[PDB]
Parts: sequence; structure tokens; C-alpha cells
Amino acid sequence: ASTGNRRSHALNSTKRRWNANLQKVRILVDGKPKKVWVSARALKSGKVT
Amino acid sequence: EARDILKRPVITEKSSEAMAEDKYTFDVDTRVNKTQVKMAVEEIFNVKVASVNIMNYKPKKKRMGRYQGYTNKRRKAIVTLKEGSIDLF
Amino acid sequence: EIRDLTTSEIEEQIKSSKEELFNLRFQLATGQLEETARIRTVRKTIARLKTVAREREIEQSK
Amino acid sequence: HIKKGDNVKVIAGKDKGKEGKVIATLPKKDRVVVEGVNIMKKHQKPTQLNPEGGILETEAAIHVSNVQLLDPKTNEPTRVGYKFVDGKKVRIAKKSGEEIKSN
RNA sequence: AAGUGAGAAUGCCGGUGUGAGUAGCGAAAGACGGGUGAGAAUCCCGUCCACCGAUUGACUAAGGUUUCCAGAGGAAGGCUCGUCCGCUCUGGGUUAGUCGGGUCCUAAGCUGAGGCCGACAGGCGUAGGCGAUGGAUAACAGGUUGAUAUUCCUGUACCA
RNA sequence: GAGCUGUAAGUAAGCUUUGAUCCAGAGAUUUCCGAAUGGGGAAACCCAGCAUGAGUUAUGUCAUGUUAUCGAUAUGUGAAUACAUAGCAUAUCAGAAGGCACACCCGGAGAACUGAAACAUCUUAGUACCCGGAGGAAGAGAAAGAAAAUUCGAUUCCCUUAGUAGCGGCGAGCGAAACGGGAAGAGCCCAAACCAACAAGCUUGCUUGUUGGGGUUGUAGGACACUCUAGAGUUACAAAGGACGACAUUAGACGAAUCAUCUGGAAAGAUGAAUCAAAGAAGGUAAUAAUCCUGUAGUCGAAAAUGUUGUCUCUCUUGAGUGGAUCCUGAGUACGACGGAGCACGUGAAAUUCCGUCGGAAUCUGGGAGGACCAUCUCCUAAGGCUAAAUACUCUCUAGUGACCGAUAGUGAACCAGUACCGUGAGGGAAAGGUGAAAAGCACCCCGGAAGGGGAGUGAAAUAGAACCUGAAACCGUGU
Repeated sequence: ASTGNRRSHALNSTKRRWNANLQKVRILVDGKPKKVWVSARALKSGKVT
Repeated sequence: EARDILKRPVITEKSSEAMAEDKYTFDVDTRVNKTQVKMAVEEIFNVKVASVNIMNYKPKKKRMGRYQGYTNKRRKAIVTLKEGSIDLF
Repeated sequence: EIRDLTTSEIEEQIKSSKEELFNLRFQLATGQLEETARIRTVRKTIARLKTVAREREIEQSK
Repeated sequence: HIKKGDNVKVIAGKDKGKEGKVIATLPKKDRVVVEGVNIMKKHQKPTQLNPEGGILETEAAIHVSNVQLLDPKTNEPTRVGYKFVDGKKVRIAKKSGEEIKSN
């Protein structure tokens, strides 16, 4: 998670953010199946738990 | 306890006139109630007291003689019996 | 009561001293100027009593 | 050093070289009061604690470096050294006659 | 070897001038007799006269925090005077079962365990908790002090 | 070592040759508030509920203690909805929280005035402030490295190379590295291979893999096999701990020896004669003291404490060639595209480092790197953790020093300082040292109600009298 610049054609710069692609899933971390915020590049394991 | 709740008695021209109506005034602590003084004067003097009246006193300023200072707050309590005698003078 | 640590029960000594102190303080109030023969040393006894009567709770009970 | 109960010769003063007896110690200001020496004719105020506060003769207290002991075995001025073999020390008169006027 | 030299920056701070014995001294109407004292147009008592008069009257609340009472003063203090004082110095003075509050209860709001949201800090919110300026709870006739009164005392009732 | 009762003194009396005022050691109690944590609350207040102690016909009142939310354990626990899963309450556990030197460190976010003689890229600058993590140091660190010269080797810090190479509206400006000379100097624990083989009360969470042994890396090394063997030393890393002394340092120790005259109110001065010296630094004393005090040179050190830790043990132990035929060697990671950032570098030919999104390898015939991409020739083994020394800063404590200040100076504060005072609040913030050697601080008489004078007295001095050392100008007066 971090920040950066948004640059125009004449090379000015304004701040922005890069946000991660978070989704919702009925999944497990600490017991009960819950609807939690995970990201599409964090689906390396199963889906329904 | 029943000894540290009683400091010194007040001896003025108003307390001397209250002796005829059987009403002794004492200087109690600033944390006791109107029931702890009834169980401290009925044991030290062993006398059945009737009623008890208390009043708070705010601190005063100071004096030019020394330097800018303050005074300690006091708590007066007028205990009146109806069969006992005096225990001071 | 300097250096008399050979005692178990002391509370009754305490109460004797406390009625002593109340009586003596209640007279200054009127007059009676022996204020250096006063209770600046009817008080310095009582802490001797209490310290031992309490270490008889700190070390024997834990 | 000096305690309370010796006799001494004063060397630096208007009355040079006079012996007497110290009475009051006064460590706090470093001063010495000596019998029959420097009667400041104390002339206090018309009080009513000090009776008819005014003239009287109490010995003014002079400085503790103008005064110096005198050797017991010789009654000449000395300094004071110290040895001990026992609990406290024993002041040795630094000129061979040792003083036991601890009293 | 240098914190090395002062007449000016509507320069900074302190002390003393000129304008000058000049401008001013900001609500009612006073007059005399007696008294006190080193000293009186100004303080104390007395008699007459006048002013406010839905108020310069009497009492609750907010606010201030011993200015309240007695005895003694060296000036400073008070827009003059002072033997006087809301000024200085000693020593004193405020009494509650029912009077106001606290305590019961809730309004607008303010905080809220789980619960959402957010770079962090931290925002928002459900039961709940707090929060009167409103609701529910029991006193009078009189006598007294240099200073307190439904509180102290006297008679008599009411609530728990 | 003979005195005592805070700075600040007197009194007013007591206390201490038994050991008083205090120089340190060490424990005890520690009212109420404050992270405040039994529940409230306008901090220093109010209302409880308990197992003990009190008393009264009881009731009432008070004193020890316990009653917070998160973590960590042995534990239950589980309505709807059978059954765990969400609730959950009585309990077990003493790890966290706040503050403060913010000076020095490490992250997250991140300005503008200003320079370019305007200004937008660029520069102020990753600076000020805000938030977190916090240590006595932190961060970095053990090669898929920098490098043609012979490559010689973990990281940081000072001196060079150098204002050089390079970057740049190729403007203002920004600005290396190899290299050599120094200070300082050790590296390891793990995974996997394998296998002896085994632990998930409803749980305290399915990705139960759960205990070993063995091993750690490039001359390509450990597994597993052809060979059989002892010391490297452990209380700065490898994993943690204390017996053992001696000594360098922090209180207190004893601490060398001067008389006489002169002037004076009093000499340390002048003068004359002496005498200690691992001490002739400095301050006090009625004037300028190496020999009158306080000390100082140096002697015990010190009922200790650690600092250099110099030292015995104690748990610290098993390693030694090869074979290289295969076993192993960290994956949505290596790498690629788009958008950005940090590197001296404006994103360029951009190599090399980070983040978001999308795609996505083969694996020791390997893989990668040599400031484009292809061959050669070198070199090194990625995708897991930890670490002393050399260095940066000072609220404070002890001992010192200065061609540093000397009361409009030096701290805002030498004394009544963050105080008088000023503001609804955040906040702003002064002025003020000096009698004498010793209060001997003017006994007494005269004028006045008193204040203040005039004599007298104390003193070396009273034009030294608390408007108290010296007393300059501006200004105000009287005589001539």
C-alpha cells in the first residue's frame, strides 16, 4: 500500500493512491465461515469454507 | 479511631453563652459525618447526646505582615446533650 | 520507648498513648504552656509500636 | 580543631595574646566566644522580653581562625594532629605533649 | 588577541523637564445647636427643611468570593478634608427529616460492548449509560443577638 | 566527636557520653485525584455490591481486601436451528496500556514563502509539522557482489580520488563510484533432503503435519554410499546461567613548620631572621598568608559497586576424504506488459532496486550478473530468519578546565519567575543584588499629637542610620 504522482501532458504532478482489488468471500480464517475482504491476487487457496 | 475525629474546642464569647443552654462546640475533621461525632462524644465523655449541628468554613485570604498566603479550612460541630455535664472549661 | 522490641501485644499501649495525646492536646487549647513538654514526643513513640506490629504482618504472613 | 573546654591564646585581635576559656561553640557561622575578650557593650532595644532592653556585657563571638590552642606540655601555640588505637581518636598536640582535655 | 571608539535609524530602556499653578475635580438642598479631639464646611447625636415616590422601595436567581461584626490606627489609599471608612492591624461570625440542590424519572443532545468505514490518527452506529431549564416527593404562629433564622429556642403538626 | 531542633532565625522548652542536629546503606507506612481500571462525574467528588472486624431492640456508620477491558494458559461455553458454528457467564494468567530528554535513531503521510532576477518542468525538500515503532544506541550486514588489473573479498565510519565522470527549460542547480591509506575486526542459526516415525476432549479456530535425528552451499555443497576419529571453548552473536579471585575507578584517612618589630581600629603589608616542599592550584580570616582555618600532592581505598574483566570449572562436542551415477538446494515466486516511485540520474537506449493491476517459467546439461538487446569469456548461486566492535546525541550525576559574562551582561529567572500582570481560550510574559569587621540598629535630655529633627552615646568613619559601598549628567534651590 503506497502513493505516487499523477502526471499530465505538460509534466505537472498531483497525488493519488493505488488501491488493491478487494472482494468478498464466505471463507475461513479463525473459525466460523465469514464474508471477508480478500483480493483477486490473494486467491491461491480454496473458496468455500 | 474515636480520638483523631476530635481536635480542639472553640472558646469564644458565643460558645460561653451556649454553655447555659448546654451546647458545646468542637472542631472535628473535614471528612467525618453527623453520626461519627455522636459515637465519639458518647464514649469519650460517656454522655447521651440529643442532636448535633455542623457547618463548613471556607479558607480566608492572608496578611501583609508576612507574604501572600492562605488559611486551612475548618469544620465546626455544635453537640447538645440533655442529661450530661461539661468535660472541658 | 527506645529499643524494646521484645513484645508481642502492644495495641493496648497504643490506646493508652492515644487517650494521653488527646488529653494533652485538649489543654494547650486553653493555655497550659508546656508546649515543649508537649506531645512532640508522645507522638514519636507510636510509630515505633506500629512498625513492628505491622512487620508482624509483612514477613510472617508472607 | 577545638571543642568546648580548653584554654587558648588569641593571636589576631586588638587584645593580642590573651588566654581564657571558651564557653559557646557556634559551628554555624565559624565563630568563637571567649571569656574576658571583646565585650561588645550590647545595647538592645527598649523591649519587655529582654528586661529594660539596653546595656549589658555578653562576650561577642570572634572568628575561629584568629584563635589557637596552646600546647599543654608547653603552653605555646600549636596545631592539632590525631592518632587513635581505640574506638574514637585522641588529639595529639603535634608538639609532643598529648591532650586529654576531651573534657 | 578582539563583543575596540556613538549625535541623528518617527532607534530600545530608565530618570527628569516645558505647556502650568493652566484643563479638570463625573446623579437629591441644605441650615444651625451640642459633643469629640493637637487639628472639624466634611465624623457623632438633635431639631427643622427637601428629594425618589411602578421607584435611588422589599424580596428570589445568576455572578463576585470575606467586602460582613467589634476594638485599635502611620502613613499609603479615597480626584479636597478626615478624629471617618467597602483601606491596614488583632480577634470573631454562616446550625435544616420537611428551605433550595444531590438522590427517582425522562427531552434536545453527548457518549456507546459486539458491528460497519478508513494510509495511521481516527470517523459513524444497536441495546445500554449520562443529561433540566420540565415530572414525582413532607411547616407553621411567636420569641429572641454587636453579627444566623421556616435552620437556634417555644408551642404544635406532617413524611419516611 | 559534643552537639541539638529545615532555607531563617530567634525564642519556648525539651532531647544526647547509653551515643543527639545530620554523611550514605536498607525496608515500612504512603490521605484524595491522575493510564485510573467496581459504577458515575463540572480531576482532587458522589453512589454501590461483597467474604471479615465494631455497636445498638435492631437498622444505620467505618475500617483492611476484592469487583475494568484486551492478551496468555490449564477451562467450561454453545437460543433460534438436530449438531458443532455465531452468544456466553462465574472463574484461572500478571504480558500489554501511560508518561517522559525529544536532542540522537527507524517507518507511514508530507507543504509553502524562496532560487531560476516573471513562471508551469526543476529548485527550496523528502526539509518544517502530524502519526506510529521505540532503543540506550538504532539502522545496515555474511555474495545469484564489485570489478581487468595480479581480481580479493560481510556491514558501517574518517581521509583521498573530486567538485572528477555524469544528469540538467543540457538553464538555476544537483553531483557519484571503483581505487588506495586508516579505525575496527568472528559469523551463524534454520528449512528441504531423508527417516526414528505421531500430537489435533465439543477447544483454544483445516489447510490435523503435528515430536525428533541429520544438515546449511558453489574447488557445486549436504543427503545416501567405498574411510573411521581429538580437540578448537561458554558467561560482547552461535542458546540461555553463577560460583573464583585481584586490580583501574566512585565516600570518608591522616594530611609538612613562623616568630619579632613598625604603622593601624585590626595586619597576611614593610623589615629581619628562620625553618617542610610526590603539596608555591584555589577560597576564608578586621588589609595582599606555601607554614592561622578550608583544602591541595600523596597515603587507607570504600561496611561496596561495577568498569579492563586478567582467571578455573559449568552446560558448551563429535568430526574427518571421496563418489559426484540420483536424492536435495525456499513458487503464483523468477520473468513480461501498463502506471508510478526511489537510486547522483528529469524514466532516457536504461541496466540495476520498490508498490498497484494483468499474464505467467523451466528447474545444476541448470539459474543469474558483468549501467542497450544478441555469441565469447569471466564470476556468483535468488525467491527463509539473527548478530559484537569501530559511529551519532545529552534532561541529568561526580570531578575538572577557559586571552568566557560580571546585575540594561550571563538563562525568560543571582532576589518574592514561568511569579505581579494581560486574554473567554490556545497563549504572552516583566521590574527588583551591595550598612559594618562585629547590631555594638542611636541608652538618656530638648521641641512636636506623631512623623522627624538638635545635643549626647556606639564606631576607624553617622555627609556608613536600613531612600544605608562609591554617587556622574539632565533638573531644582540659597548666598555672593
